[PDB]
Amino acid sequence: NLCPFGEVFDATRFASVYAWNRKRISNCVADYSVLYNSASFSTFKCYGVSPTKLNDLCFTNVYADSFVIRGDEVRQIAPGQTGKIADYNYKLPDDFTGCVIAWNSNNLDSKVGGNYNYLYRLFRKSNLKPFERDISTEIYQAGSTPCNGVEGFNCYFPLQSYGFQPTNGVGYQPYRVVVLSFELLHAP
Amino acid sequence: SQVQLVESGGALVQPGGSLRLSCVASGFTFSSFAMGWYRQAPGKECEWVATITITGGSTNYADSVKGRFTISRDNAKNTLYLQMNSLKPEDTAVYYCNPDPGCRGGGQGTQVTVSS
Amino acid sequence: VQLVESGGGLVQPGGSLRLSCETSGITLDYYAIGWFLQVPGKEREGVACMRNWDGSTLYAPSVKGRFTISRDADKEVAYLEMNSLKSEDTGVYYCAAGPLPPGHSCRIPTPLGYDDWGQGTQVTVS
Repeated sequence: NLCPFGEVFDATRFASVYAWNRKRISNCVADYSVLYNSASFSTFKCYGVSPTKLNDLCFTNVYADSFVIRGDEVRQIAPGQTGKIADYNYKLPDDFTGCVIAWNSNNLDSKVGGNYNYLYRLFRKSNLKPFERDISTEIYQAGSTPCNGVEGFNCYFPLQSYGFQPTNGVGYQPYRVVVLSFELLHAP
Repeated sequence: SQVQLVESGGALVQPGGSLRLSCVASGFTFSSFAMGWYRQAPGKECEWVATITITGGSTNYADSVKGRFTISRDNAKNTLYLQMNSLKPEDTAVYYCNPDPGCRGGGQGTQVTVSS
Repeated sequence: VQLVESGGGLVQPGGSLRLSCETSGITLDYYAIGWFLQVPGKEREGVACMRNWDGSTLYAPSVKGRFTISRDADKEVAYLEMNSLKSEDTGVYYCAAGPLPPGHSCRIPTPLGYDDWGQGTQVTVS
Protein backbone atom coordinates (compact mmCIF):
# COMPACT_ATOMS: atom_id res chain seq x y z
CA ASN A 1 0.00 0.00 0.00
CA LEU A 2 2.31 2.74 1.28
CA CYS A 3 5.99 3.30 0.59
CA PRO A 4 8.34 0.89 2.42
CA PHE A 5 10.63 3.52 3.94
CA GLY A 6 10.67 1.54 7.19
CA GLU A 7 12.82 -1.23 5.74
CA VAL A 8 15.47 1.34 4.75
CA PHE A 9 15.74 3.28 8.02
CA ASP A 10 15.16 0.31 10.35
CA ALA A 11 17.66 -2.01 8.64
CA THR A 12 19.86 -3.95 11.06
CA ARG A 13 22.95 -3.85 8.82
CA PHE A 14 24.12 -0.81 6.86
CA ALA A 15 26.46 -0.61 3.90
CA SER A 16 29.82 1.11 3.74
CA VAL A 17 29.75 4.41 1.87
CA TYR A 18 32.00 3.13 -0.92
CA ALA A 19 29.52 0.30 -1.53
CA TRP A 20 26.41 2.36 -0.82
CA ASN A 21 23.04 0.64 -1.17
CA ARG A 22 20.01 1.90 -3.09
CA LYS A 23 16.33 0.94 -3.19
CA ARG A 24 13.65 2.07 -5.63
CA ILE A 25 10.51 3.68 -4.18
CA SER A 26 7.58 3.81 -6.59
CA ASN A 27 3.83 3.21 -6.96
CA CYS A 28 3.03 4.25 -3.39
CA VAL A 29 1.87 7.25 -1.37
CA ALA A 30 4.33 8.26 1.34
CA ASP A 31 3.79 9.95 4.71
CA TYR A 32 6.88 12.16 4.85
CA SER A 33 5.48 14.16 7.79
CA VAL A 34 6.19 11.20 10.10
CA LEU A 35 9.90 11.49 9.18
CA TYR A 36 10.73 15.22 9.25
CA ASN A 37 8.85 15.66 12.55
CA SER A 38 11.03 13.12 14.40
CA ALA A 39 13.74 14.63 16.60
CA SER A 40 15.73 11.38 16.39
CA PHE A 41 17.38 12.73 13.20
CA SER A 42 20.04 15.24 14.20
CA THR A 43 20.50 16.01 10.48
CA PHE A 44 17.53 16.46 8.13
CA LYS A 45 18.50 18.59 5.12
CA CYS A 46 16.16 18.99 2.15
CA TYR A 47 17.32 20.58 -1.11
CA GLY A 48 15.29 22.01 -3.98
CA VAL A 49 11.97 21.18 -2.31
CA SER A 50 9.91 22.36 0.64
CA PRO A 51 9.72 19.59 3.27
CA THR A 52 6.17 20.55 4.30
CA LYS A 53 5.00 20.28 0.65
CA LEU A 54 6.27 16.76 -0.10
CA ASN A 55 2.81 15.18 0.04
CA ASP A 56 1.48 17.84 -2.36
CA LEU A 57 3.95 16.63 -5.02
CA CYS A 58 4.33 13.64 -7.33
CA PHE A 59 7.66 12.44 -8.71
CA THR A 60 8.81 10.06 -11.42
CA ASN A 61 11.85 8.39 -9.82
CA VAL A 62 12.32 8.28 -6.03
CA TYR A 63 15.39 6.44 -4.71
CA ALA A 64 16.55 5.73 -1.16
CA ASP A 65 20.31 5.39 -0.64
CA SER A 66 21.84 4.43 2.69
CA PHE A 67 25.37 4.13 4.09
CA VAL A 68 27.51 4.95 7.14
CA ILE A 69 30.11 7.71 7.52
CA ARG A 70 31.71 9.64 10.37
CA GLY A 71 30.03 12.70 11.85
CA ASP A 72 32.47 15.17 10.30
CA GLU A 73 31.69 13.77 6.82
CA VAL A 74 27.90 14.27 6.69
CA ARG A 75 28.66 17.80 5.48
CA GLN A 76 29.95 16.33 2.21
CA ILE A 77 26.64 14.60 1.42
CA ALA A 78 25.12 17.69 -0.20
CA PRO A 79 25.10 19.38 -3.62
CA GLY A 80 28.39 20.94 -4.67
CA GLN A 81 30.66 19.53 -1.96
CA THR A 82 34.24 18.26 -1.99
CA GLY A 83 36.14 15.78 0.15
CA LYS A 84 37.00 12.09 0.30
CA ILE A 85 33.33 11.08 0.51
CA ALA A 86 32.00 13.52 -2.09
CA ASP A 87 34.84 12.73 -4.51
CA TYR A 88 35.63 9.02 -4.06
CA ASN A 89 32.52 7.54 -2.45
CA TYR A 90 29.14 9.24 -2.97
CA LYS A 91 28.59 12.33 -5.14
CA LEU A 92 25.39 14.38 -5.32
CA PRO A 93 24.65 16.51 -8.40
CA ASP A 94 24.39 20.28 -8.22
CA ASP A 95 20.72 20.20 -9.29
CA PHE A 96 19.93 17.60 -6.61
CA THR A 97 16.33 17.64 -5.37
CA GLY A 98 15.69 15.62 -2.23
CA CYS A 99 16.42 15.24 1.47
CA VAL A 100 19.47 14.05 3.41
CA ILE A 101 18.76 12.30 6.73
CA ALA A 102 21.45 11.28 9.22
CA TRP A 103 21.40 10.10 12.83
CA ASN A 104 24.01 9.07 15.37
CA SER A 105 24.49 5.28 15.44
CA ASN A 106 27.29 5.04 18.00
CA ASN A 107 25.47 2.40 20.06
CA LEU A 108 25.02 0.19 16.97
CA ASP A 109 28.17 0.60 14.83
CA SER A 110 30.92 1.00 17.47
CA LYS A 111 32.73 -1.43 19.74
CA VAL A 112 35.64 -1.44 22.16
CA GLY A 113 38.78 -1.95 20.10
CA GLY A 114 37.19 -0.68 16.89
CA ASN A 115 34.48 -1.73 14.46
CA TYR A 116 36.17 -2.45 11.13
CA ASN A 117 33.08 -3.52 9.16
CA TYR A 118 32.70 0.00 7.71
CA LEU A 119 35.21 1.31 5.18
CA TYR A 120 35.54 4.29 2.86
CA ARG A 121 37.65 4.90 -0.23
CA LEU A 122 40.61 7.17 0.53
CA PHE A 123 42.36 7.18 -2.87
CA ARG A 124 41.15 7.27 -6.47
CA LYS A 125 42.55 8.38 -9.81
CA SER A 126 39.59 10.71 -10.44
CA ASN A 127 36.47 12.04 -8.76
CA LEU A 128 33.17 10.20 -9.07
CA LYS A 129 30.31 11.38 -11.23
CA PRO A 130 26.95 12.00 -9.51
CA PHE A 131 25.44 8.74 -8.21
CA GLU A 132 28.44 6.69 -9.36
CA ARG A 133 29.58 3.74 -7.25
CA ASP A 134 33.09 2.23 -7.22
CA ILE A 135 33.78 -1.02 -5.36
CA SER A 136 37.21 -1.89 -6.77
CA THR A 137 40.15 -2.87 -4.55
CA GLU A 138 43.07 -2.24 -6.91
CA ILE A 139 46.25 -1.06 -5.21
CA TYR A 140 46.43 2.70 -5.71
CA GLN A 141 49.67 3.94 -7.29
CA ALA A 142 50.67 7.26 -5.74
CA GLY A 143 54.19 7.45 -7.18
CA SER A 144 55.43 6.76 -10.69
CA THR A 145 56.69 3.20 -10.24
CA PRO A 146 53.89 0.63 -10.75
CA CYS A 147 52.70 -1.40 -7.78
CA ASN A 148 52.11 -4.81 -9.42
CA GLY A 149 49.61 -5.81 -6.75
CA VAL A 150 51.95 -5.21 -3.80
CA GLU A 151 51.11 -2.77 -1.01
CA GLY A 152 53.94 -0.50 0.07
CA PHE A 153 55.51 2.90 -0.50
CA ASN A 154 53.27 4.98 -2.79
CA CYS A 155 51.18 1.79 -3.20
CA TYR A 156 48.08 1.87 -0.99
CA PHE A 157 45.07 -0.31 -0.46
CA PRO A 158 42.43 2.25 -1.49
CA LEU A 159 39.91 1.59 1.32
CA GLN A 160 40.30 3.00 4.84
CA SER A 161 38.63 1.54 7.93
CA TYR A 162 36.83 3.88 10.31
CA GLY A 163 37.59 1.90 13.47
CA PHE A 164 34.52 3.21 15.27
CA GLN A 165 34.89 3.32 19.05
CA PRO A 166 32.30 4.55 21.58
CA THR A 167 34.81 6.91 23.24
CA ASN A 168 35.29 8.86 20.00
CA GLY A 169 34.08 12.41 19.55
CA VAL A 170 30.86 12.91 17.61
CA GLY A 171 32.89 14.03 14.60
CA TYR A 172 34.49 10.57 14.53
CA GLN A 173 31.41 8.66 15.71
CA PRO A 174 29.41 6.59 13.21
CA TYR A 175 26.39 8.16 11.52
CA ARG A 176 23.87 6.33 9.35
CA VAL A 177 22.71 8.37 6.35
CA VAL A 178 19.62 8.00 4.15
CA VAL A 179 19.44 10.11 0.98
CA LEU A 180 15.96 10.42 -0.54
CA SER A 181 16.25 11.55 -4.16
CA PHE A 182 13.18 13.21 -5.71
CA GLU A 183 13.67 13.22 -9.49
CA LEU A 184 11.03 14.84 -11.71
CA LEU A 185 12.09 13.58 -15.14
CA HIS A 186 9.93 12.61 -18.15
CA ALA A 187 8.29 9.30 -17.18
CA PRO A 188 4.98 7.95 -15.79
CA SER B 1 30.99 25.31 1.15
CA GLN B 2 29.09 28.63 1.32
CA VAL B 3 27.83 27.65 4.78
CA GLN B 4 28.46 30.31 7.43
CA LEU B 5 27.45 29.92 11.08
CA VAL B 6 27.91 32.66 13.69
CA GLU B 7 27.42 31.65 17.32
CA SER B 8 27.26 34.20 20.14
CA GLY B 9 25.82 34.84 23.59
CA GLY B 10 28.39 33.15 25.81
CA ALA B 11 30.03 34.72 28.84
CA LEU B 12 31.54 33.98 32.25
CA VAL B 13 28.70 33.08 34.64
CA GLN B 14 28.47 31.70 38.16
CA PRO B 15 26.75 28.36 38.82
CA GLY B 16 22.98 28.64 38.78
CA GLY B 17 23.11 31.49 36.27
CA SER B 18 21.32 31.59 32.93
CA LEU B 19 22.45 32.25 29.37
CA ARG B 20 20.94 32.39 25.88
CA LEU B 21 23.00 31.52 22.81
CA SER B 22 22.19 32.65 19.27
CA CYS B 23 23.30 31.15 15.95
CA VAL B 24 22.73 33.18 12.78
CA ALA B 25 23.02 30.94 9.72
CA SER B 26 23.47 31.74 6.04
CA GLY B 27 24.35 30.02 2.78
CA PHE B 28 21.52 27.47 2.86
CA THR B 29 17.74 27.32 3.15
CA PHE B 30 17.53 27.49 6.95
CA SER B 31 13.78 26.77 6.87
CA SER B 32 14.31 23.33 5.27
CA PHE B 33 17.04 22.06 7.61
CA ALA B 34 17.23 20.39 10.99
CA MET B 35 19.54 22.07 13.49
CA GLY B 36 21.64 20.89 16.41
CA TRP B 37 23.80 22.35 19.15
CA TYR B 38 27.23 20.89 19.91
CA ARG B 39 29.88 21.68 22.51
CA GLN B 40 33.45 20.70 23.36
CA ALA B 41 35.27 21.02 26.66
CA PRO B 42 38.87 22.27 26.36
CA GLY B 43 40.33 18.85 27.18
CA LYS B 44 37.47 16.59 26.11
CA GLU B 45 35.83 15.81 22.76
CA CYS B 46 32.96 17.36 20.83
CA GLU B 47 29.60 16.12 22.11
CA TRP B 48 25.96 16.48 21.09
CA VAL B 49 23.77 18.80 23.16
CA ALA B 50 20.34 19.34 21.60
CA THR B 51 18.41 18.88 18.36
CA ILE B 52 15.39 20.68 16.88
CA THR B 53 13.36 19.56 13.87
CA ILE B 54 12.70 21.49 10.66
CA THR B 55 9.41 22.96 11.89
CA GLY B 56 10.51 23.12 15.53
CA GLY B 57 7.59 20.87 16.46
CA SER B 58 9.78 18.43 18.39
CA THR B 59 13.11 18.58 20.22
CA ASN B 60 15.68 16.28 21.79
CA TYR B 61 18.26 16.88 24.51
CA ALA B 62 21.30 15.12 25.92
CA ASP B 63 20.72 13.57 29.34
CA SER B 64 23.16 15.91 31.09
CA VAL B 65 21.22 19.00 29.91
CA LYS B 66 17.63 17.71 29.81
CA GLY B 67 15.39 19.91 31.95
CA ARG B 68 17.86 22.81 32.07
CA PHE B 69 18.37 23.61 28.37
CA THR B 70 15.87 24.55 25.66
CA ILE B 71 16.41 24.79 21.90
CA SER B 72 14.29 26.99 19.64
CA ARG B 73 14.37 28.46 16.14
CA ASP B 74 13.12 31.56 14.32
CA ASN B 75 13.04 30.85 10.59
CA ALA B 76 12.12 34.48 9.88
CA LYS B 77 15.55 35.47 11.24
CA ASN B 78 17.62 32.38 10.28
CA THR B 79 18.51 32.05 13.95
CA LEU B 80 18.81 29.07 16.29
CA TYR B 81 18.65 29.58 20.05
CA LEU B 82 19.77 27.67 23.14
CA GLN B 83 18.39 28.77 26.51
CA MET B 84 20.77 27.54 29.23
CA ASN B 85 19.25 27.73 32.73
CA SER B 86 20.69 26.48 36.03
CA LEU B 87 24.23 26.58 34.64
CA LYS B 88 26.57 23.93 36.07
CA PRO B 89 30.39 23.91 35.94
CA GLU B 90 30.14 20.83 33.71
CA ASP B 91 28.60 23.07 31.01
CA THR B 92 31.93 24.86 30.47
CA ALA B 93 32.69 24.47 26.76
CA VAL B 94 32.75 26.18 23.38
CA TYR B 95 29.29 25.81 21.86
CA TYR B 96 28.65 25.22 18.15
CA CYS B 97 25.46 25.03 16.10
CA ASN B 98 25.40 22.96 12.94
CA PRO B 99 22.87 21.29 10.59
CA ASP B 100 25.55 18.57 10.31
CA PRO B 101 27.04 16.65 13.25
CA GLY B 102 30.01 17.91 15.20
CA CYS B 103 32.00 21.01 16.03
CA ARG B 104 33.64 21.43 12.59
CA GLY B 105 30.60 23.01 10.90
CA GLY B 106 32.70 26.07 9.99
CA GLY B 107 31.62 28.38 12.81
CA GLN B 108 33.95 29.83 15.43
CA GLY B 109 31.56 28.95 18.26
CA THR B 110 30.82 30.81 21.48
CA GLN B 111 32.67 30.35 24.77
CA VAL B 112 30.71 29.52 27.94
CA THR B 113 32.51 29.46 31.29
CA VAL B 114 30.61 28.36 34.41
CA SER B 115 33.35 28.69 37.04
CA SER B 116 33.19 31.26 39.86
CA VAL C 1 44.12 10.06 22.44
CA GLN C 2 47.16 12.35 22.75
CA LEU C 3 50.62 11.97 21.20
CA VAL C 4 53.38 13.79 23.07
CA GLU C 5 56.71 13.98 21.25
CA SER C 6 60.23 14.67 22.49
CA GLY C 7 63.81 14.31 21.33
CA GLY C 8 64.31 16.93 18.65
CA GLY C 9 66.76 19.80 18.52
CA LEU C 10 69.92 20.81 16.71
CA VAL C 11 72.32 18.07 15.59
CA GLN C 12 75.48 17.62 13.51
CA PRO C 13 75.68 16.26 9.96
CA GLY C 14 76.23 12.57 10.62
CA GLY C 15 74.95 12.61 14.20
CA SER C 16 72.24 10.55 15.87
CA LEU C 17 68.81 11.25 17.34
CA ARG C 18 65.91 9.38 18.93
CA LEU C 19 62.33 10.67 18.96
CA SER C 20 59.66 9.58 21.44
CA CYS C 21 55.89 9.37 21.00
CA GLU C 22 53.66 8.63 24.00
CA THR C 23 51.04 6.23 22.61
CA SER C 24 48.53 6.84 25.40
CA GLY C 25 44.84 6.30 24.73
CA ILE C 26 45.41 4.08 21.68
CA THR C 27 42.65 1.53 22.30
CA LEU C 28 42.29 0.15 18.76
CA ASP C 29 42.94 -3.50 17.99
CA TYR C 30 44.54 -2.90 14.56
CA TYR C 31 46.27 0.40 13.84
CA ALA C 32 49.39 1.96 12.32
CA ILE C 33 52.11 4.24 13.68
CA GLY C 34 53.87 6.62 11.31
CA TRP C 35 56.57 9.27 11.41
CA PHE C 36 56.27 12.21 9.01
CA LEU C 37 58.76 14.85 7.89
CA GLN C 38 57.22 18.32 7.46
CA VAL C 39 59.41 20.59 5.32
CA PRO C 40 58.33 24.25 4.93
CA GLY C 41 56.50 24.56 1.63
CA LYS C 42 56.26 20.81 0.95
CA GLU C 43 53.67 18.10 1.35
CA ARG C 44 53.92 16.14 4.59
CA GLU C 45 55.87 12.99 3.71
CA GLY C 46 55.98 9.87 5.86
CA VAL C 47 59.32 8.14 6.40
CA ALA C 48 58.55 5.39 8.93
CA CYS C 49 55.60 3.11 9.41
CA MET C 50 54.55 0.08 11.48
CA ARG C 51 51.41 -1.81 12.45
CA ASN C 52 50.69 -2.85 16.01
CA TRP C 53 49.65 -6.51 15.91
CA ASP C 54 52.53 -7.53 13.63
CA GLY C 55 55.33 -5.01 14.08
CA SER C 56 55.83 -5.11 10.31
CA THR C 57 57.67 -1.98 9.21
CA LEU C 58 57.90 0.09 6.03
CA TYR C 59 60.37 2.85 5.19
CA ALA C 60 60.95 5.60 2.65
CA PRO C 61 63.82 5.17 0.15
CA SER C 62 65.39 8.45 1.33
CA VAL C 63 65.75 7.06 4.88
CA LYS C 64 66.08 3.31 4.25
CA GLY C 65 68.82 1.83 6.42
CA ARG C 66 69.31 5.12 8.30
CA PHE C 67 66.06 5.36 10.30
CA THR C 68 64.40 2.74 12.49
CA ILE C 69 60.93 2.72 14.08
CA SER C 70 60.05 0.56 17.09
CA ARG C 71 57.95 0.51 20.26
CA ASP C 72 58.54 0.13 24.00
CA ALA C 73 58.69 -2.87 26.32
CA ASP C 74 55.32 -1.97 27.86
CA LYS C 75 54.24 -0.95 24.32
CA GLU C 76 53.43 2.59 25.47
CA VAL C 77 56.12 4.65 23.68
CA ALA C 78 57.00 4.64 19.97
CA TYR C 79 60.55 5.53 18.94
CA LEU C 80 62.28 6.74 15.78
CA GLU C 81 66.05 6.21 15.68
CA MET C 82 67.74 8.67 13.32
CA ASN C 83 71.29 7.86 12.18
CA SER C 84 73.59 9.47 9.59
CA LEU C 85 71.54 12.65 9.56
CA LYS C 86 71.84 14.66 6.34
CA SER C 87 70.82 18.28 5.94
CA GLU C 88 67.87 17.08 3.82
CA ASP C 89 66.41 15.51 6.99
CA THR C 90 65.72 18.95 8.49
CA GLY C 91 62.13 19.77 9.37
CA VAL C 92 59.33 19.09 11.82
CA TYR C 93 58.76 15.42 12.65
CA TYR C 94 55.24 14.38 13.65
CA CYS C 95 54.25 10.95 14.89
CA ALA C 96 50.74 9.89 13.94
CA ALA C 97 48.39 6.95 14.38
CA GLY C 98 45.25 5.71 12.69
CA PRO C 99 43.01 2.69 12.16
CA LEU C 100 44.44 0.10 9.78
CA PRO C 101 42.31 -2.74 8.33
CA PRO C 102 43.61 -6.14 9.44
CA GLY C 103 45.84 -7.94 6.98
CA HIS C 104 46.91 -4.78 5.15
CA SER C 105 50.01 -2.62 4.95
CA CYS C 106 50.50 0.76 6.58
CA ARG C 107 50.94 3.78 4.30
CA ILE C 108 53.99 6.03 4.67
CA PRO C 109 54.33 8.87 2.14
CA THR C 110 50.71 9.96 2.50
CA PRO C 111 49.36 11.45 5.74
CA LEU C 112 45.84 10.24 4.91
CA GLY C 113 44.52 7.43 7.09
CA TYR C 114 46.00 8.89 10.29
CA ASP C 115 43.48 10.41 12.71
CA ASP C 116 45.64 11.35 15.71
CA TRP C 117 48.76 13.52 15.43
CA GLY C 118 51.45 14.76 17.77
CA GLN C 119 52.44 18.38 18.25
CA GLY C 120 55.56 17.84 16.13
CA THR C 121 59.23 18.27 17.05
CA GLN C 122 61.80 20.27 15.10
CA VAL C 123 65.02 18.56 13.98
CA THR C 124 67.68 20.78 12.40
CA VAL C 125 70.86 19.15 11.08
CA SER C 126 73.63 21.75 11.02
